[PDB]
Formats: sequence, structure tokens, C-alpha cells
Amino acid sequence: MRKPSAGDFVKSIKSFIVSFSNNAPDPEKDCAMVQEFFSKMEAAFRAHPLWSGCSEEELDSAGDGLEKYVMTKLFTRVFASNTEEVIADEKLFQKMSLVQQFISPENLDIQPTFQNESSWLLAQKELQKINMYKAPRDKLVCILNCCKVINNLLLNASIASNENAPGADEFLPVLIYVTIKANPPQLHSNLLYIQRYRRESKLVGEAAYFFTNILSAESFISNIDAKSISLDEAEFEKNMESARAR
Amino acid sequence: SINAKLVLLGDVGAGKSSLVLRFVKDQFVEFQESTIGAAFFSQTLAVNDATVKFEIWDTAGQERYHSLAPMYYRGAAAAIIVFDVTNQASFERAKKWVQELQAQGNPNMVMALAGNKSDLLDARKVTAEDAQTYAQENGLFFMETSAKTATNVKEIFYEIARRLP
Ligand SMILES: Nc1nc2c(ncn2[C@@H]2O[C@H](COP(=O)(O)OP(=O)(O)O)[C@@H](O)[C@H]2O)c(=O)[nH]1
Repeated sequence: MRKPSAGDFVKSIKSFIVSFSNNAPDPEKDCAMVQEFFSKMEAAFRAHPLWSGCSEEELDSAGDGLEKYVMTKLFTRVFASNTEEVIADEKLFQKMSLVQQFISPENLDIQPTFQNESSWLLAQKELQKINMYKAPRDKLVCILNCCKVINNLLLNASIASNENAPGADEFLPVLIYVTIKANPPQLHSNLLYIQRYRRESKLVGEAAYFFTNILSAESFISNIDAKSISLDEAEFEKNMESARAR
Repeated sequence: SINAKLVLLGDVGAGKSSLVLRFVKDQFVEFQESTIGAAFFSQTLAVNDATVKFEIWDTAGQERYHSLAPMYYRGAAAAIIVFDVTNQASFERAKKWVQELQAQGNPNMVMALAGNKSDLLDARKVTAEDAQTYAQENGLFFMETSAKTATNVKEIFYEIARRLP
């Protein structure tokens, strides 16, 4: 894009970025404009007499390059950019900061046969990298990496305990536990931002499946009470009180 | 060239993982030990001079995760609701998935009621009659399957692929 031929492509992206300020911030409107812009610039990469040209993979990389450049510029305007998203982030952070202190694998129906003794530490850490990145793709990759790590660790546990291959019954509870333990900041806003701004053609397949798992994890976690983690009413509230004290 | 999202629904131990592993990998735990997980699979099938690419989504079957399931079955073209023929509570639960799928999604979904571990005789607790009758009255079909012996595993997916609107 620093090439003298790319001149007007650069002017086209820059004028999108500045003409994005002109309208009052609105998530559902904004993300429509961004995807339309992505679709159009995508089309303009492949159709360009100069670019005909690149392999499919290379064209896909330019799409991600475009996504990263544009979203980095638009980040503060579009990320956690209203009161209800800020409130929801804080509620989720608050709930997890307490629950992580007393939650155990049996609370979520994780069987001792699928125990990991690091408590899937590496997966926790992959998830926490989420606020190291601004591009939706790089945020999503942290999520996908977390999921791939969990899956490989579940596979090892079934090898060691001569069990059947793990499914969603194994994976989801472990993703929930791992998310509670990692408590990544602005998890609500991060998921919404990926869902809204990831190149739409790419939030598909296995990526979409694991993304749906983490959205469902968020939802479960938001709604944790005594019954949903199999603790007595009085035991749960007592656990929450000690958690607030530390 | 025909993409279809297929959800697997059923409670833990019913045989969700076993069914799809048989279908996808031609493997069963007793004969071939583990290699990959089974929560997600893409699988292609040939039907009457065509092709169906199944995207297969597994769901967590425990009760505490029940209210999350609509997120998984949203927009599915199809669902296999699995129960274990040796476990009556699994069948009660399979029936609830069917009513929910009828209430809360999605009119042209192809639902298949799978009655699994059919190879198991002494322990059988759910009659083919109850399962068949139930399916017949609720617009879906019942198939007895066995992941262990491979009986009706390939067939149940073909039979879903056959019915795709
Ligand atoms: N005999 C027999 N056993 C089965 C069959 N399908 C699954 N199983 C076993 O029943 C247990 C639960 O099955 P699984 O696939 O893990 O169920 P899931 O929790 O629903 O995924 C496992 O130990 C399987 O080996 C079958 O068709 N016949």
C-alpha cells in the first residue's frame, strides 16, 4: 500500500476512516458500514487489473491486513463504546473475580477422568492475550487457540484414563472453567466486537463453532447462581462473601 | 455443493460422540483408541447424483447447560436427537429436545430420533414401539443405531441428507 500505484486505494480507505466520524456512533449501523466496506474493498482487490495477480491465500491475507488496518483506526469509536457494553463488561468481570476463588470442576460436571493438573493453564493464558490485540482476527485467534489447547488436553486425559474421545459434554464445562479462571477483561465487549467486525466471510466453519461455545460460556457465567454450579443456596452466598473479602 | 448444519442433541452417555466418530472416522473406542475430539466435524456425502456437506455441531447434554442450546441449534438444517435404549431418562430427555425444536426453531428442520446402543439386549429399557410411535406423531423419523457394530450409523446421516429441503 506504500507503492505509488496504490495511491487511490490508500485515499479510499483514509476517506472511509474520516467519513466514519461524521455519523453519530451506532454499533448496529457502524458494523454494517464496515462489512459493506470490507466486501467492496475485497471485491476491489480481486477485480483489480493490477491484482489478478495474487493467489487466493494472498488475497485472503490482504483482506486480513485491511481488517487490521481499518479496525485499529476505528478501535476507540467502536470497542466497548457505550454505557451498556461498559456495564456488562464490569458485571461479568465482577462475577468471575468472585467465582474463580471457589469454583471447582465438579460444579460444572467435569469428570475426574478429564482432570488436567495445570487446570488447563496454557488455555487460560491464550485467552488472556485477547486485549493484547486490536484486529478482530487476532482477538478471535486467542479464542481459537484457547479452544485448540483445551481440546488437546482433553484428548490426553482420555488417552491416560482409557476413555472415549471427548465431545461438547467435555469441552464446554472446561471452556467455562478456563474462562472463569482467566477472567479476561472486557470479555463481553471483546466477543461483540469480534462478532460485529470480523470479516463476515470468515466467521464460519469450525471458527464459528468455537466462537459459539465462548458466547455460550459468557452467557452461562453471567447467570451463575447457586443452582447453576450445584451449590446450596447458603453455601454459594457464603462463598461469594469470602471472595469479596480477599 | 449443498451445505447443511447438523446439531447433535442428547444427554451425556447417550452416544453422541460415538455415533459421529463411527460415521466420520469409521472408528469405535473398543477397536480403535482415540485420535481427535468429536465436538465438530465437516463431512461430505453423496445422495442421488449430488453432494451434501454436513457441518456437525455437538452440544453439551448436562441439564445445567440446557438453556444454552438454542445458540447451538439456531439455523440448523437438521438435528439428530440421540438417546440410549438402555436408559429411560435419556428417552424422556430426547422427547423434550423434540418439543423444544418444534416450539423454538425452525420449521423445515430434518429431525432424526436415534435410539443408540441397540446392540445391548439384557439392558434395553426403551421399546422401539414407544420411540417409533413418538416419532411418527411428531413429524420425525426413528432409527435404531449402534456405534459399536456400526449398524444404521451411515444410514441415519444418508436419511437426513435424503430429506434436505
Ligand atoms: N455397546 C454400545 N456402547 C456404546 C454405543 N455408543 C456408545 N457407547 C458407549 O457408551 C458410553 C457413552 O458414549 P458417548 O459416545 O461417550 O456418549 P456421549 O456422552 O453422548 O458423547 C461410551 O463408553 C461408549 O463407548 C453403542 O452403540 N453400543
